[PDB]
Amino acid sequence: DPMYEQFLQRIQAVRTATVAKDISADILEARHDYFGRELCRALDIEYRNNVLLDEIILDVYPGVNLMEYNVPHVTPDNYIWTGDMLLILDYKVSVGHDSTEVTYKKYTTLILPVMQEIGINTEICIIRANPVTNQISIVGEQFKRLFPTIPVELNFARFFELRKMLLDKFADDEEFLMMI
Ligand SMILES: COC(=O)/C(O)=C/C(=O)C1(Cc2ccc(Cl)cc2)CCN(Cc2ccccc2)CC1
Ligand SMILES: [Mn+2]
Ligand SMILES: [Mn+2]
Repeated sequence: DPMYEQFLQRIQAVRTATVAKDISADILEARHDYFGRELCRALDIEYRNNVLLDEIILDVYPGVNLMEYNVPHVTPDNYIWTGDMLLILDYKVSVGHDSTEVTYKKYTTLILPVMQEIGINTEICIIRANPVTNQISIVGEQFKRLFPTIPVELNFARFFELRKMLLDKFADDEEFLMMI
């Protein structure tokens, strides 16, 4: 596994709490990106990670004139354009709901106004995987209608092993326990 080994190499050679912080972060993001690929694979939809809203608009409505609109330059993880509806997908990997609400509020408030003016029928989807129990939670009714079952085989254990090593290595470093 080239990704585990590169994290491992970094956890082995890290000496300072600020570079440790970055490794923690990098882990949680690769754990997010891992779920995105597995999710998109199981549904057989295009995999993307951070698409600029302006780019999403132009794929779905080529004739648009961006300048005539105030488009917030958000980058949702992904989207599905069915031809009559746009599903804005963001991935999450969390035991709690707090990251989902924060993102749901952010995309509902910033993306939906401009999509209504442009006239594109849009829904905000947030798909979360609990990394401990592998259970998925979906916010988005049209998404649940298109994907009633999600047949993923998720295994987050290697990410947890790597971060636990990092947390143990810095268990007596007050500077790091604050940063996390
Ligand atoms: C899970 O959903 C998110 O939280 C998310 O997908 C965020 C991202 O894409 C960024 C990378 C990332 C970080 C941590 C984790 Cl664990 C997973 C992915 C990259 C884009 N970046 C937009 C941004 C940047 C600065 C301030 C405000 C927004 C956010 C982090
Ligand atoms: Mn993202
Ligand atoms: Mn995401």
